[PDB]
Amino acid sequence: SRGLEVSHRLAPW
Amino acid sequence: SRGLEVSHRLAPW
Amino acid sequence: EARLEEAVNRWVLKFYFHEALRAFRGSRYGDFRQIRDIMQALLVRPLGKEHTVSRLLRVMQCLSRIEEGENLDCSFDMEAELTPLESAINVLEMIKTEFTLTEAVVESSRKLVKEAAVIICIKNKEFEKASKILKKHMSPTTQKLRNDLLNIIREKNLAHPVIQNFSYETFQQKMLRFLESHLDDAEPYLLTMAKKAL
Amino acid sequence: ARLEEAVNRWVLKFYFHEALRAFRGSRYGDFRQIRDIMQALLVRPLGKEHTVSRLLRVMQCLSRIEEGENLDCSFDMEELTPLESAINVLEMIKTEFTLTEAVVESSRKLVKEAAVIICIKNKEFEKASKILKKHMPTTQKLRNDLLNIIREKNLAHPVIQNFSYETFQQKMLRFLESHLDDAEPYLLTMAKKAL
Repeated sequence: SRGLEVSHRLAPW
Repeated sequence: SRGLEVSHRLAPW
Repeated sequence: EARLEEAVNRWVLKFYFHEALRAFRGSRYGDFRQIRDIMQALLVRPLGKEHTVSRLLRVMQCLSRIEEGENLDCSFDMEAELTPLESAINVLEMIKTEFTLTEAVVESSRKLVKEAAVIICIKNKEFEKASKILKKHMSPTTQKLRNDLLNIIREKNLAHPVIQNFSYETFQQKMLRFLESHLDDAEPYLLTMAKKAL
Repeated sequence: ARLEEAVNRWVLKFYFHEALRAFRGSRYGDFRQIRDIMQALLVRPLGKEHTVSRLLRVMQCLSRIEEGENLDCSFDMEELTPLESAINVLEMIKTEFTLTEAVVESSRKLVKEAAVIICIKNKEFEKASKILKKHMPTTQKLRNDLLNIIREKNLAHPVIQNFSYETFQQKMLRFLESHLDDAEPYLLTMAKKAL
C-alpha cells in the first residue's frame, strides 16, 4: 500500500 | 539573482 | 511506538498548516504553494497520524486543489484524467466523511466547486471537459444554472453573464471560509513559542 | 529574527540535526527524506546569516556524498558528478568555517579519491580520467595507481577492490561534524519536555 504522501497527496503529480 | 533554494541547493536537479 | 520525532513533526505540520491558511486568506497563493510543498515533503515522515492529522490534511488537499484549479494542465489524480477542481470535489466528499458533516452543510459548497469546475473549463474553451464535468456532477435545485451551463457549452458562449460574472478569487475565498468554519482556531504551539521568544 | 523566520530557523535546525543523526546511523533513506524537507524550506524566510549558511553548506556536502554512487544525477546547473560537486562544496565549507588548508586537505583527498573510484566502478573511464586530471607530490602512489587503473581499465586492482563507500561517507561525516556545534536543537529540547 501507499503511504500518506500518496493517499493524502497535497501537491499535483 | 537566484535565492537560497538554488545557491544552497540540497537536492539534485 | 514513540512520539519523539513524531511530536516535533506534528508541531511542524500544524504550524505550516496554520501559515498556509493564513497565506490563502490574505490571497498570498505563492506563499501558500511554498508552504504546501513543505507539507508534502513532511508526509513521508512519522507523524503518528490519527484522525486530527487526517482532517487537517484533507482540508489542505482541498485548498491545494482549489489553488491549482485554474491550471487545467496539472493533475492530482494518478488517473491523470481529472481537472484540479474535479479532484477538489472528490476531497470535499472525504471532508464530509472525516468531519461528519450533514449533506445540508456541504451541499452549498459542493455546488460552488462544481460550478467553478465547469466554468473554468469553459473559460479555457475546454468544452468537452466542461460537458463531462456537468454531466457527472450536476445531473434538481440548481436547475436554472445547470441549464444555463448546458446551453453555454452547447453554444460555446463565453460571452454569457454566468461566465463573465464568474470570479475565481471570490470562489476560492468562499471555499476557504467554508473549510475554516469546521476547524479549531487554535494558535499552533510553534507560533506560541516564537511569540514568547520574540 | 522575525516571527515566521524564528520558527523556520528552529525547523531547519531540527531537521539538520535529524539528518546528521540519520546519516550517522547509515539511515540514508531517512536522510534523503529530511533533505527534501529542508530543500522545501529554503524558499521560506529564514533570516539567513552566516550560521544558517554554514549549516546548509554542510548539508549540501552530505547530500552530494549520499548521492555520490549515483552518476545519473546532477547538482549543478549544467555535467558534474555528485562527488565533483561535493569537492566544490568542500571549498565553500573551508571558506565559511575559515579552515586551514591542512585541516581540509585529507578530507578533500578522500572525496577526490572517491570521485575517481566511483567512476571506475561504473566503467566511466573518461569521467574518471577528467576528474583525476582536474583534481589530482604526496598522493603520488595513489594517483599513479589510479592513472594506471584507468589506462588499463583495471577494475580488479586492490585500490578499486578494497574501496568502501560506507567507510568513505562515514569518514566525511565525522570530519564535517567536527566543525559543528553539537547543541541539541530547540524543538527537540521542547519535545523531550512535552513527553
